[PDB]
Amino acid sequence: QKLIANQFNSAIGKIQDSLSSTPSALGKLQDVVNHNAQALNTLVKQLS
Amino acid sequence: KNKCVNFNFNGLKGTGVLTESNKKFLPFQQFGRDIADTTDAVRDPQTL
Repeated sequence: QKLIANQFNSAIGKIQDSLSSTPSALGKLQDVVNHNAQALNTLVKQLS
Repeated sequence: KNKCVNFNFNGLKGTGVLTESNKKFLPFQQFGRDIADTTDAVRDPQTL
């Protein structure tokens, strides 16, 4: 039980660090936001 | 100024509210344009 608890705690801490240090993890949500903004801005530019 | 009026500047017809601007226009520049290339700022006659 103690070994499993220690492994779980270490894994959770390591996931926190990996998310804090990897910028491309949130790429899907960032791409959703970017796609919406780009489509709306292109629609705005099209008026010219 | 500061009221919704329909203006006319040397044939530039439009409707909007006129306020002061901090756009440091160049002496040869007369009016500005936004991203959609619609008129955004204008230099009025008889007052510069």
